[PDB]
Amino acid sequence: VYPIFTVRWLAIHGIAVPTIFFLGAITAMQFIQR
Amino acid sequence: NSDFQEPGLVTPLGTLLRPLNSEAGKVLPGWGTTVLMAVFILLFAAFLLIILEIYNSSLILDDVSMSWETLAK
Amino acid sequence: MARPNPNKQVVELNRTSLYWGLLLIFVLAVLFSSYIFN
Amino acid sequence: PVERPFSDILTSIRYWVIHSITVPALFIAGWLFVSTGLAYDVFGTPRPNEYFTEDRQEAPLITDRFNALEQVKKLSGN
Amino acid sequence: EVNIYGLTATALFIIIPTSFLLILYVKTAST
Amino acid sequence: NSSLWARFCEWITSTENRLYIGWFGVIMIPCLLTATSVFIIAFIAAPPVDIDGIREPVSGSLLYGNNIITGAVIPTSNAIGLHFYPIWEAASLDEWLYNGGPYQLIVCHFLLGVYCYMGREWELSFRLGMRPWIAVAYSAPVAAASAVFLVYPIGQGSFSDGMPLGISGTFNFMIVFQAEHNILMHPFHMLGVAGVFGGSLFSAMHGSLVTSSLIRYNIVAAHGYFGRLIFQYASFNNSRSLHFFLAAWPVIGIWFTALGLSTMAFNLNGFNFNQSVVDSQGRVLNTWADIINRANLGMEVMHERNAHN
Amino acid sequence: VGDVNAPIEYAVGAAILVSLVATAIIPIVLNPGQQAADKIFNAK
Amino acid sequence: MEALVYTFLLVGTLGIIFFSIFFRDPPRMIK
Amino acid sequence: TIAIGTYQEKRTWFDDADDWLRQDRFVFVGWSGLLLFPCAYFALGGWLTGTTFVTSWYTHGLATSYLEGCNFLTAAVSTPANSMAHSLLFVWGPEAQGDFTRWCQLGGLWAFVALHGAFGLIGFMLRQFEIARSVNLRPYNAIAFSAPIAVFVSVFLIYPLGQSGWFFAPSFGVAAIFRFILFFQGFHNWTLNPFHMMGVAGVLGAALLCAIHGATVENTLFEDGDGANTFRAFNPTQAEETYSMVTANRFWSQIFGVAFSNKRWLHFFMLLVPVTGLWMSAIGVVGLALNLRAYDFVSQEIRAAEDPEFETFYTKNILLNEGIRAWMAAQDQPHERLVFPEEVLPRGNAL
Amino acid sequence: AVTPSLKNFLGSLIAGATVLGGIALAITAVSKFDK
Amino acid sequence: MLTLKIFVYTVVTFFVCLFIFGFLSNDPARNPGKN
Ligand code: CLA
Ligand code: CLA
Ligand code: CLA
Ligand SMILES: C=Cc1c(C)c2cc3nc(c4c5[nH]c(cc6nc(cc1[nH]2)C(C)=C6CC)c(C)c5C(=O)[C@@H]4C(=O)OC)[C@@H](CCC(=O)OC/C=C(\C)CCC[C@H](C)CCC[C@H](C)CCCC(C)C)[C@@H]3C
Ligand SMILES: CC(C)=CCC/C(C)=C/CC/C(C)=C/CC/C(C)=C/CC/C(C)=C/CC/C(C)=C/CC/C(C)=C/CC/C(C)=C/CC/C(C)=C/CC1=CC(=O)C(C)=C(C)C1=O
Ligand SMILES: CCCCCCCCCCCCCCCC(=O)OC[C@H](COP(=O)(O)OC[C@@H](O)CO)OC(=O)CCCCCCCCCCCCCCC
Ligand SMILES: CCCCCCCCCCCCCCCC(=O)OC[C@H](COP(=O)(O)OC[C@@H](O)CO)OC(=O)CCCCCCCCCCCCCCC
Ligand SMILES: CCCCCCCCCCCCCCCC(=O)OC[C@H](COP(=O)(O)OC[C@@H](O)CO)OC(=O)CCCCCCCCCCCCCCC
Ligand SMILES: CC1=C(/C=C/C(C)=C/C=C/C(C)=C/C=C/C=C(C)/C=C/C=C(C)/C=C/C2=C(C)CCCC2(C)C)C(C)(C)CCC1
Ligand SMILES: CC1=C(C)C(=O)C(CC[C@](C)(O)CCC[C@H](C)CCC[C@H](C)CCCC(C)C)=C(C)C1=O
Ligand SMILES: [Fe+2]
Repeated sequence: VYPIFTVRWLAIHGIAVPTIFFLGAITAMQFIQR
Repeated sequence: NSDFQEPGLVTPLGTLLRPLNSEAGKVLPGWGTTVLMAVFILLFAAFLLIILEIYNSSLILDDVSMSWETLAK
Repeated sequence: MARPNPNKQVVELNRTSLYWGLLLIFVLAVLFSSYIFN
Repeated sequence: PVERPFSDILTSIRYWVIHSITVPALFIAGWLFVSTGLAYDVFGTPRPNEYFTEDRQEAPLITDRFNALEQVKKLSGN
Repeated sequence: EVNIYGLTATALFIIIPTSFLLILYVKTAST
Repeated sequence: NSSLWARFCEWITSTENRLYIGWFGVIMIPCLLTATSVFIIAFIAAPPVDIDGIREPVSGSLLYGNNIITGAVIPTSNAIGLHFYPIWEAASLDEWLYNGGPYQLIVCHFLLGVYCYMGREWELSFRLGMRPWIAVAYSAPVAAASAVFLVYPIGQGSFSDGMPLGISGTFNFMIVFQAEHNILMHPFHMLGVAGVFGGSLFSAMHGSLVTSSLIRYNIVAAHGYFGRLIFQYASFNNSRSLHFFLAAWPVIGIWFTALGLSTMAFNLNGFNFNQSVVDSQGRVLNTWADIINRANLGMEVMHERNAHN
Repeated sequence: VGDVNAPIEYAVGAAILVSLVATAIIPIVLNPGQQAADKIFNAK
Repeated sequence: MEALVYTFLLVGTLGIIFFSIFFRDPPRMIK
Repeated sequence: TIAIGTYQEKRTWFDDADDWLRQDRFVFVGWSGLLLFPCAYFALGGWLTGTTFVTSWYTHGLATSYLEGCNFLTAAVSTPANSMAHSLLFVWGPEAQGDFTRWCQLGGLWAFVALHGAFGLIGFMLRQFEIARSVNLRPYNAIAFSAPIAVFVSVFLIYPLGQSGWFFAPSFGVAAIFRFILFFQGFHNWTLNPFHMMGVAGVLGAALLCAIHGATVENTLFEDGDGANTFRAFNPTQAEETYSMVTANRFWSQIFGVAFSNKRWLHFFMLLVPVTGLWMSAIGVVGLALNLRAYDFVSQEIRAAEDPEFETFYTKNILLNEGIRAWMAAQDQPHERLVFPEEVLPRGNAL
Repeated sequence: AVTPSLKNFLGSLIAGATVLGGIALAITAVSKFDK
Repeated sequence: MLTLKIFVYTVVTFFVCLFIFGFLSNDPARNPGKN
């Protein structure tokens, strides 16, 4: 219950961080005049 | 059953070849010689990769030409 | 001619299996006959 | 050693303190990544005005294996 | 008689499996 | 109780027959029997039919040089359009054959037969004490068949647009849709494909788990396997919810694809992303949709005869 | 040419809305699974 | 010749279907 | 003699590694995890990155990316150009030479995704085997998955290996897959091949079995609950089955004519159908990879060519295939440098 | 002679060995910490 | 062919009348349940 940096933490963060990065990238792409 | 249903037929060739089929189930203690097997497997994998890249033109070597033209040596 | 082999069973094939096999072979023949004849 | 339930972290204070200041950083990092023009340079995607070069007026073609690097460098105009 | 080989192939494919299955069924039904 | 009508009612309603009949049975039996008889006869020895109405007959009978794959029963002529063309309306039997009446006969009788089969399912379910919701499941294929065979011709305006009763006819049918309406990009066809693939997946995997669990436990043993295989613990822990999900997925998929075909009958379209990407200066950059559109354009140009003699 | 029209004010405004809606619903979707896994575990 | 073969194959399939429908072994295993 | 049982020796690093890997946690790592997780993670990441940023301007002459203005249906990870015949397209290979930008431009991301994904499928199968062994169940899921892995291997590796190069393999996308399907319909007459017919029958029969079994089980439940809803009248620890086999058997024996009388046989049939269908489809595509296509029906072609006044749906299909090929090869294969004048393009007006 | 492609191939061999060694060290260290 | 028309009409009318008079002869109460 106390320890952190477990398998679950790594597994969730690995798919969480890039998801946010790409969401920001796509939201920014939306506002391009082409 | 007694001795797996009585003894079987005996032939000269059977008696000659019996020693090669006697020690069934014998094993060594511990892991024996698995590390050597691992090393040999790694070497074989490296060799397979080398040949695969040579035949796929991903590893161009000076001597090899990699075409039908090599038949005219 | 030496000794009866203890490992000797007999094959069994119920009627449903026979019907399935006949259906399979006939359906495959129906599908493939036109291609075989061209 | 019991993989604390998600409810415990959901009500924690340090979790929120970290994440509410961390996630926005990632979002802004992505926004600046695709806004500053770093994406085009990094991944080689041409800009809308770089598709057709002055001397080329059609889709490119590699037509070469062992010199593909120079071919692509020439076609892209870089 | 067109594509005699095709006719022979079809006849064999229809007969051999059918005969095998029927013989098996008659053999087992005696049990 | 002993009246002739009572005896007939008891015989029709009896559950001791090898095949249950019922009143839906009394309706469906002659319809389906006539349909199959005419279908076999027309498939074997039917003469040519002018589908396009431009005096270019299309042969589809076995006797006229055809196989199982290439044979079919050609739909009615374009001249008849959407009119009702029974056997006694044609001037002569030869003209009736030339125009393509047996397609109309088969489609009508078969549609009535399938609807009454739907009814008989519920009837027998009720006569036995079962719950009545198998007809709802059967409605999906019935809806799709009714769409393809009746609603598309009504929207287009002729029975020549129906699906020919064959294999190569079905392939030509599909190709003509992909040429005209761009079905592949319609969301409802995507849902139908998803339904079919998911049904196959679920059938295979349910069979695997159930067969593995059954040892000389049915749901409490394999659930441990599934929960740790692909995560997703405590999803379908109730044996009834799982089978309901199985029954629900493909049925909804097929309902949506049938509704999509019906909507295409009135010709809205599939999606259309042609020339959706343009750079500066107004030039057009090709996407995969443009290649699909080129294929569709070639298909449509090939299909149309235009110059008909 | 290919620059973003919108300013960074909307960038932060949308970051706040799409960053505190995903960091609080990722544990709510997994809670059933983590609660049932322990029940499955240590049993068989 | 091809037409006769096709008709025979179809008739055989239908006959097997009919026999399975009407002459099946009783399902006394579970009933 | 000196007999021995199992695990009667000193512990070793292998024992500690095995003990840690096979624990009970939210995620089961296992030995297969070391091969499954990295490969699958990289495959998914590569697909997303390619669909978001990378383009195919220099390979196919297309624009496929969100950064270029493409939807979820049109974006894809395009295959490498036809010039790169069968190079594995490593970043350090002679083509890329270590440049990441040029590596992405030439199209090595497709090979990256494909290889890592294939190894991910292998890892997933090994994971299923490991779980089954751990919980002591027969591994039928292994075969059920052996079907789709076979289909993937065939389509995505064996078909291109027989053709000119990777250029003709599927591109990871929706519109790309539609283009692939139309391409086979045009060039191979893939719809007329018996193997795709058998696969279609298998898939449709699998869906039919799923639907019918669900409907029958849910419509024959036993009365073991006062509530109007039958879902809460059950617990996982039940002793008997929740539905009456006899009633369903009689119902389907009086409606259709033949009905199951064995649960094991029924669920095994469910397992059997789709696997056989997909295996036959895989064999068909393997055959097609060598241009061994069922296209001719030579008798019909000869008869049609003899006299124009003999038309079947087969001839119309052949003409449609000709149209597809002629009208699509212009832009589908840029490396051929094809320019068909409008005079020669097939059209129905000229028949 | 050692062509550049061969040098790149040997570098790839070294990198793969490094990755495998890293994974092995990770599992060993974690197992030792937990047991 | 008027005779064929007459025959078809007669057969269809007979069967439809049989069906209608079938479902109207107290259908709901002939069930295995008791209520
Ligand atoms: C991966 C490829 C793929 C896949 C999986 C599908 C999948 C599907 N397509 Mg699509 N399609 C594709 C590619 C694909 N398509 C392409 C490339 C094209 C263009 C060439 C099309 C063009 C296309 C069209 C134009 C149509 C489909 C339809 C369908 C559906 C057919 C099954 C169905 O709904 O019938 C449901 C079941 C039936 C129709 C059968 C009814 C059975 C009756 C009621 C009983 C018959 C009794 C029988 C005679 C007696 C038997 C007794 C005994 C002998 C056994 C399904 C969702 C169809 C659809 O959506 O249906 C509305 C449709 O109309 N597709
Ligand atoms: C009624 C219409 C119909 C139907 C039902 C089918 C049925 C089928 N066709 Mg199609 N076809 C049709 C008409 C039809 N065809 C027509 C008219 C044409 C035009 C010629 C085609 C052209 C065509 C082609 C070109 C191909 C098929 C193929 C197939 C088979 C697909 C097998 C499969 O699921 O592989 C798909 C499954 C996989 C590849 C497995 C991959 C699974 C991975 C591991 C999952 C990855 C994880 C993922 C990221 C997780 C995310 C999940 C998320 C989506 C929820 C199947 C038998 C294919 C086939 O099987 O050939 C061998 C094929 O290549 N057909
Ligand atoms: C288990 C996980 C795993 C697996 C199975 C793979 C598998 C693969 N990767 Mg991936 N990769 C991984 C993890 C993994 N990778 C990780 C963690 C990273 C991030 C660092 C990457 C980053 C990555 C990139 C960037 C690329 C790949 C590529 C590849 C492919 C080429 C393999 C190759 O030649 O590499 C090297 C493989 C070996 C060296 C085999 C091991 C053999 C050892 C070294 C034997 C040593 C014995 C002895 C010392 C040798 C003696 C000979 C000589 C030295 C004297 C292959 C499909 C490439 C590809 O195909 O993409 C298109 C590519 O471009 N991968
Ligand atoms: C559209 C077809 C289709 C899809 C997408 C699919 C998907 C899936 N089926 C699985 C399982 C199964 N499928 C089964 C039978 C079948 N599955 C079928 C058809 C499909 N099955 C069919 C027809 C059958 C009948 C034989 C069984 C029996 C199982 C399972 O046991 C398993 C399960 O439990 O599911 C619940 C899962 C495997 C997880 C995985 O990839 O491991 C991890 C591996 C990964 C992630 C590597 C894959 C990398 C890929 C190849 C690279 C491309 C990735 C991109 C996202 C591609 C996008 C392409 C665009 C067009 C969108 C996954 C949810
Ligand atoms: C002149 C004439 C005659 C014209 C005909 C022209 C012509 C086109 C002829 C047809 C040609 C023809 C046969 C073509 C098909 C050829 C073809 C493609 C063959 C594929 C063969 C093949 C080997 C494919 C591989 C995949 C394969 C094995 C598929 C199997 C398909 C299959 C049989 C699916 C099952 C179908 C089916 C209806 C199942 C229902 C099962 C059922 C009754 C369950 C009910 C039920 C449910 C319960 O829940 C419980 C509890 C019980 C108890 C119970 O019972
Ligand atoms: C050169 C010498 C000759 C070589 C050829 C020899 C051929 C021998 C015969 C091989 C085939 C035998 C087949 C037996 C057939 C048979 O009896 O199977 C029975 C078997 C099930 O057996 P059970 O497990 O119930 O057996 C229990 C025991 O008590 C024995 O019955 O089913 C299968 O394993 C798969 C069978 C094939 C698949 C059947 C279903 C799918 C195909 C049907 C598709 C219909 C069309 C649908 C679409 C329209
Ligand atoms: C009014 C409605 C009239 C419907 C008439 C049509 C009914 C179709 C009857 C299919 C019989 C298939 C043979 C089963 C042979 C047989 O005896 O099976 C018996 C089998 C049940 O066997 P058991 O459960 O007793 O077996 C237990 C095992 O352990 C072995 O003992 O039935 C099934 O498994 C489901 C069968 C569905 C299979 C459907 C196949 C459909 C194929 C259609 C081909 C059409 C070709 C057309 C050519 C032009
Ligand atoms: C030890 C590696 C540590 C991680 C490095 C960073 C990884 C992320 C890479 C992102 C792309 C950036 C470009 C890198 C690519 C790059 O810049 O390479 C460059 C490097 C040296 O090339 P040069 O630039 O010196 O070549 C220039 C000219 O001389 C060429 O003719 O190539 C190598 O020696 C191999 C490097 C492998 C790097 C990938 C590591 C993974 C290897 C495969 C592992 C397989 C495991 C299988 C297990 C069974
Ligand atoms: C670079 C690279 C790499 C790696 C990579 C990776 C690992 C990646 C990852 C990536 C990732 C991991 C990504 C992710 C993404 C995600 C996304 C992109 C998402 C999206 C989502 C969405 C879009 C949603 C939507 C929705 C929802 C669901 C909610 C509401 C509704 C809607 C529908 C709106 C390496 C170095 C190895 C090699 C080379 C290449
Ligand atoms: C008790 C305890 C637990 C339960 C625990 O998880 C950890 C963390 C170990 C590690 C960081 O996960 C090590 C992960 C490294 C791993 C070996 C790398 C190869 C395997 C996978 C790539 C890991 C990621 C899998 C995930 C994506 C499901 C420690 C230190 C503990 O004391
Ligand atoms: Fe079931």
